[PDB]
Amino acid sequence: FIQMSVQRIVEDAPPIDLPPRYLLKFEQIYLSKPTHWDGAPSPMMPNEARLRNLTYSAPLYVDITKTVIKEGEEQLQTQHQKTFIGKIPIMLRSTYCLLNGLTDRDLCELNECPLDPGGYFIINGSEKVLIAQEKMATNTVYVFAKKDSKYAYTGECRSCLENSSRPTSTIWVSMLARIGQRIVATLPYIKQEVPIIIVFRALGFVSDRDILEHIIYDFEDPEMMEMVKPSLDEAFVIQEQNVALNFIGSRGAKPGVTKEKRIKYAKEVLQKEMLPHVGVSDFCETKKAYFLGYMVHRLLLAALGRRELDDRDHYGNKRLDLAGPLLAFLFRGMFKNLLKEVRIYAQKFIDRGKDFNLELAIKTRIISDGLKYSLATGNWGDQKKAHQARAGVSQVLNRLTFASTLSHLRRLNSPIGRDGKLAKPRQLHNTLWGMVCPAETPEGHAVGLVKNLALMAYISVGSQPSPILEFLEEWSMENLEEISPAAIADATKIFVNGCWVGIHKDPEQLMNTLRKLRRQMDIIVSEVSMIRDIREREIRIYTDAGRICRPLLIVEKQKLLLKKRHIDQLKEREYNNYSWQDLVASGVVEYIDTLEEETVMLAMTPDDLQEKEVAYCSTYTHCEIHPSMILGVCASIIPFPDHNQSPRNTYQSAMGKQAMGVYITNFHVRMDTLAHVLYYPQKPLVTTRSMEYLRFRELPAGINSIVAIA
Amino acid sequence: DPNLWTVKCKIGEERATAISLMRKFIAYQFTDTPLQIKSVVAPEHVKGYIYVEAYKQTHVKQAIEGVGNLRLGYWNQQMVPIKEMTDVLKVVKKSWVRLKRGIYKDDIAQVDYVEPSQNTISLKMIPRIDYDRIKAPPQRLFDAEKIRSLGGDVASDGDFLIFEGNRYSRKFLFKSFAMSAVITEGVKPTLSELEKFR
Amino acid sequence: ALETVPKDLRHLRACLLCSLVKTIDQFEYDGCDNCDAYLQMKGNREMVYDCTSSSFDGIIAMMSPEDSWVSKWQRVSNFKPGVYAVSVTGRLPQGIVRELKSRGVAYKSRDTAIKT
Amino acid sequence: LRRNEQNGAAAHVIAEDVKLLQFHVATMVDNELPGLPRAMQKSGRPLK
RNA sequence: AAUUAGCUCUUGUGUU
Ligand SMILES: [Zn+2]
Repeated sequence: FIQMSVQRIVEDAPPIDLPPRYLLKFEQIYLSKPTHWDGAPSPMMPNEARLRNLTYSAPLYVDITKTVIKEGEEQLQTQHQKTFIGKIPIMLRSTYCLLNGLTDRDLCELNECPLDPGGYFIINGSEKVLIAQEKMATNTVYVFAKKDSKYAYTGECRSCLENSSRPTSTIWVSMLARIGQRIVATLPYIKQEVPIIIVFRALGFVSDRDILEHIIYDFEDPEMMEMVKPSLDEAFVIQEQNVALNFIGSRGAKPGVTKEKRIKYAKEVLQKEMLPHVGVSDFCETKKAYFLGYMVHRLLLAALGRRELDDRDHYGNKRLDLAGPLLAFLFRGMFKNLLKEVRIYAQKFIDRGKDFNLELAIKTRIISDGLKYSLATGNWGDQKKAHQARAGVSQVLNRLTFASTLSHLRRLNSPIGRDGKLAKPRQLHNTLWGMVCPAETPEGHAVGLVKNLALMAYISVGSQPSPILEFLEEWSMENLEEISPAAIADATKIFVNGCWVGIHKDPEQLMNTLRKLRRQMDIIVSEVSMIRDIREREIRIYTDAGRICRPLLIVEKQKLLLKKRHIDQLKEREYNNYSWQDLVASGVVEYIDTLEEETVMLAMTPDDLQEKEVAYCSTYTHCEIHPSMILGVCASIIPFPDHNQSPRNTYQSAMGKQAMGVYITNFHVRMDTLAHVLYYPQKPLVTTRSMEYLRFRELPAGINSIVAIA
Repeated sequence: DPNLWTVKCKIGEERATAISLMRKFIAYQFTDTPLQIKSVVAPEHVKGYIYVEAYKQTHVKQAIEGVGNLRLGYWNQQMVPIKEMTDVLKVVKKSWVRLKRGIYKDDIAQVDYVEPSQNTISLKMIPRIDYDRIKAPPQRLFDAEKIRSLGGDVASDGDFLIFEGNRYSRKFLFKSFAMSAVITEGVKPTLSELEKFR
Repeated sequence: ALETVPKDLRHLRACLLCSLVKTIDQFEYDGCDNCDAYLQMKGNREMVYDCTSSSFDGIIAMMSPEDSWVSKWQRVSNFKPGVYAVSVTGRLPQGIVRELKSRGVAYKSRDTAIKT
Repeated sequence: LRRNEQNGAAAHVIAEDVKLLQFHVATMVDNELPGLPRAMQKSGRPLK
């Protein structure tokens, strides 16, 4: 977030221009280490901020280029370097934290515990943590059949291009149940729906054959055309583009009384609001029409029963927003408000014709105080209308025991409203294997809606999809704009981040090449996930952030890529420079996400499930590292957890966060409220191997006591 | 007769808006976009909107473009009754006065001397001051010795005094204030003010 | 006709014969656009004080006197366009009224204000 | 409203004043009014 | 003898 997203937001904001005018362009943000001042700048230690109720934040500086242009060509590009904008709090132990890469001796000299995991902010001297919020994945077509409405099926598709100030737009294509099967479209920003044929005509495809080509790719099984026939029929009066534009604009949020206003309104909402991810450029109908036709095709396939409906609880369809995306969400609106305030000040000050000093125009209070408030109270949004958005995103860190602190930093929150009669989101889905602990969850009213990451689970940070695009295009991939629609049927579709791009003829070699590239981590980073569906010729490639994945050992035919050489080199580590990253670069382990897990074959253990016995599968592709990695932090301290009843494991996961014990080594300097600490904590006589990495042998909570059951 | 419309305007800056529209028309009748607005009316006490006489609402929307004061009324305008037009042009309407501004708002002042210059009138008031003790107040008798002991900005002429705020006092402030800063009709003091000053 | 427009909002006054709103400074510097041929406002200050007063109510930004009912109501249909006062309380001097009556102009008060 | 109708009696701003008075009186005894703006102070929170 | 509203977390009921 700090490295890339702030710069991306500040450059993405449109230039502010307004009796001459100015330019006032922003670029090249500068960020420094946190400092505190009738004083001079000087660094603040996190302990000092925690003790003095300060805010562990750092100033932000941006480069401004102002150019006043008037008659006679008298313009000067005056550049203000490193102008103060506001303070941003810093996650502890980050790249811009003062406690970055320091040895344990330095941390002890700074009264900072070397065992402190970091990963939390300090607002007003209080430790705040961000719960990772899950949501439905964007830029993807989802079909759910609802029995509570008139819609037999509905192909919902949420969309957002890239961290844009425009709120995400949803496309609904719904088929009525009941002639019959009136397929209609619910255009966003429009109060009323509209039949799909009208929209397709509005895009500029008067040729009916072209419309069915974009809807149907086959012409010898007439079921898709049988169902689209009535839908073709209701839109029988509309043939020209202009009348379709009028029909659409007659239902807009500002319905123009005159015909030309309706045409302009409908054209703008079609070319700027509908399907932003595929493109909102000068013209993109050549691919927007194909994407809409693909959505209609999936809806028809769902109606035909040829493809089962998507599952809302399948974690391949969910994305986890961490601190980064949430802070970007705040910063977008915050920068917009700052720009609005500066524009208003300029408007007031230029009517008199005088030249304004932009140093007085920029208010630090808009960026710093708003961010501080939203991160402190947890109300994630504008302070004036915070109740509209969610609450409890930012919570107080729980320094009761070390296990509780660790479990509070790896927490996932479902935004499903509480006190809801629904029970399906609360259940433990099958896809939550190796991704979320199956035993650690609150037992209160939020049971099943608050979860914890597994031990080996990782969350994708995201990457730019362009290099994949160039590598794919330089192969036999044929772009969507120059392919005959007759070739779509006997080929496989290609999707990148949900955007339908191009087409391919030989998918096996393509998948092998992409897998080899990801193993060699040359062009395809390890976070990218590639899936290929067999029944439906589709290949989906995902690079966006928020996808949850886990490492897995790779099997070529029946034996692991891992051999005694790797184990030896990894045993003498911290003497040589062999590490986990080197194990990844060798192509022995691979990060598999929950969507790609659907199309793989796991072996529980190498020796037991890969030798020669009665032939069960014999075609394994991946092997689990260790099965006991499916548990979370709190659940992995239970000895022999597979001998207990599952609710007992849940209760132990809950009560492990209440156990008295030494919650941190430097408890003598922290002026925390409600600190409990035991005199004689003891290392458990019987332990799991997993709790070796939880530092439980270094900060235990409990005593070994001679218990008699009588 | 052309219709009349309400166009929302910023409160407190209604007078300048009519002048701005008139200047726009005078600047633009020669141009290719003359203002097809007929007239602009601003009542003395009606705030928040301005009357616009024009044939149609489209004329109003075209004419009020680019004016900051009429942004709220730029999109939407309301139907004014015809039978209201007349009432639009109907406007209704040793002494004692009360000041309007300053720290002496709604305070009784006895008109001592009426200066013939018709700029300021001399008025007798009860000091609403704290004698510069807390600030760095009710009506109470003027204490000359207190303000002489506290010192500060003070000049003494026996029973006359000049102190902070360019305030003149004698025996009771005797200060000049404009007739536009006081109300010369409808004070009607009671017997308590007579003692103080069916 | 930008000459009729007042340059500011200080010490504005209304003509007792035309309801013309103008600053006293512009009354001395320029004078009434319709009483110049009858009273010659330009070149003096005391006669301007006598002819025009600063007590006025309401402002009307008139620009189309030939296509407006307000001009007909306010008897300013035939006068030059400009900002006009709604109701003005006051009376012209007896000598000035007699001179205007002699020069073929009938003095009609602009006091349309309601007296209780 | 009383001071405006005492002298002004504009008969048009009177309609707005009585509408606003109706809105405030209604919100004083029922805040969650269907399809109407909520009565909020300078805090973003609806009143009680 | 010194206030309130909101939010968050947590405790008991999870038995056959
Ligand atoms: Zn005149």
